[PDB]
Amino acid sequence: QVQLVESGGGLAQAGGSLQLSCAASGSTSRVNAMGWYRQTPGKERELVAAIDRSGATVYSESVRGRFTISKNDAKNIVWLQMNNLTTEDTAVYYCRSGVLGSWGLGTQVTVSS
Amino acid sequence: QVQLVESGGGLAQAGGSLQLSCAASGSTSRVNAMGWYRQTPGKERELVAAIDRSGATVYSESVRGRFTISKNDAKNIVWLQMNNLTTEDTAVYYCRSGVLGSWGLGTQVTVSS
Ligand SMILES: CCC(=O)N(c1ccccc1)C1CCN(CCc2ccccc2)CC1
Ligand SMILES: CCC(=O)N(c1ccccc1)C1CCN(CCc2ccccc2)CC1
Repeated sequence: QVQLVESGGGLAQAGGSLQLSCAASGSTSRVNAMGWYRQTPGKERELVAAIDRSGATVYSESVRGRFTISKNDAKNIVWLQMNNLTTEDTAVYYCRSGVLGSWGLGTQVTVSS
Repeated sequence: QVQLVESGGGLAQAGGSLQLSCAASGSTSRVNAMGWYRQTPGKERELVAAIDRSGATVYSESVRGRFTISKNDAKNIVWLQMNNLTTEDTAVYYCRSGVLGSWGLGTQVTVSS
């Protein structure tokens, strides 16, 4: 019952910037991860950036260093800042929510020397 | 109701390799993402690798290129292959499941020359 609304798309010139926004509404209290995906012409949809509740972020290799994901927790908004755009960035961009579950008990790894 | 069990931790020699496994049980039909996390002594727990149902993977900067996450869908197992271990990798490692939701309608971005 999460609802996601993406905005900010449009036309850019190569070397330009855009900022996308994703507004979540509905019952969002359990949502503790958010992601931006893109579908370039002809290709599989791919994760380009994600952010979790602790503020940790991860990016795909194709956008790492150029794109930045950030969030406004008080308004349930997630942003995608896209810098140094290329024609290879042309795509439909999608927002997606996630509910990350419980952890296991864990396993100790000890590296010596 | 999903239950996760991590195994395969132990003592590794500097520069050695380890393979961790995480077995999921319970009602797993909706689980469409899995992640490995680690908790270095004194520090926040951190994502190090994640995999989704389409086989896409993502890694933290600290492990990208050394660690590989893979899955056996038929047995509900995920694995973390850890190579060239150093003392900086000593930690408790945890598995975590996730349910990723619907996408939004998407927003077109078109970059020209
Ligand atoms: C990692 C993402 C994350 O954890 N969230 C998030 C989700 C989408 C977009 C931005 C952030 C939280 C979801 C729950 N909301 C709280 C409850 C609420 C309800 C209505 C208005 C304001 C707040 C805080 C942020
Ligand atoms: C990216 C993760 C993912 O999508 N999954 C997954 C989850 C945990 C660990 C490995 C993979 C699927 C979850 C549902 N199972 C299906 C049914 C079933 C039941 C009992 C035994 C075997 C299979 C297929 C794999």
